[PDB]
Amino acid sequence: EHYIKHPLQNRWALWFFKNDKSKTWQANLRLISKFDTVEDFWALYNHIQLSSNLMPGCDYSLFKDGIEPMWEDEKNKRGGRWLITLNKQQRRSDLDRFWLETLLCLIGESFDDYSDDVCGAVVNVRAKGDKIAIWTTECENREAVTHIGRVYKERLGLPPKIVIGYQSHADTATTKNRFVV
Amino acid sequence: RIIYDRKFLMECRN
Ligand SMILES: C[n+]1cn([C@@H]2O[C@H](COP(=O)(O)OP(=O)(O)OP(=O)(O)O)[C@@H](O)[C@H]2O)c2cc(N)[nH]c(=O)c21
Repeated sequence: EHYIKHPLQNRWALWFFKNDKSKTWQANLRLISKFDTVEDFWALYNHIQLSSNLMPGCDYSLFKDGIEPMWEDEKNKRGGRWLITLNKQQRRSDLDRFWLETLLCLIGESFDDYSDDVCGAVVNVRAKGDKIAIWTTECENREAVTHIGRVYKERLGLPPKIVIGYQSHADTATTKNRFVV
Repeated sequence: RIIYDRKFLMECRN
């Protein structure tokens, strides 16, 4: 305890996406690093670019080790995402703050029992508008999905005027909201 | 079940 790192409930992997139209979507997805302690998280976060600084067309994804940050994964294919859409003003005011909060919600296991329903999260840096999402494992788990949206919204400090939607990945890959908070 | 407070995790950043 004067010398032991603070362990996380999960080992997490940080992924980076840079668009290269000559490659398949999946091939553009590169593992940055894995970590399983609070100290090791900050070490990685402190040395990497803020999302607000990435070239447009890039993502970060943070996923539980063993879960690939893509629809296709077993843990993702029946799942969906809580989506925060940001406008261009929010890149400045909210993107990096919201992304770090989302990271801390994941590594700290902030959704009680339903943190096991969390797969990971992704930040899309886009010229038309940035997005942050939390991916959950099963769009049919009404109580899980719904408790996660609620706590997450509180964590981001979004006002009651803002409404966020949950979309299944089935729909996204073929988008309507299954739930809002 | 290992849970961490936002305030605890922030205190660790340096
Ligand atoms: C999360 N995702 C994105 N994509 C590809 O990326 C395209 C762009 O998706 P995405 O990065 O999530 O969002 P964007 O703002 O860039 O584009 P959009 O207009 O589709 O919302 C999408 O249509 C797919 O062709 C994927 C392709 C896959 N085979 N598996 C994915 O999980 C996956």
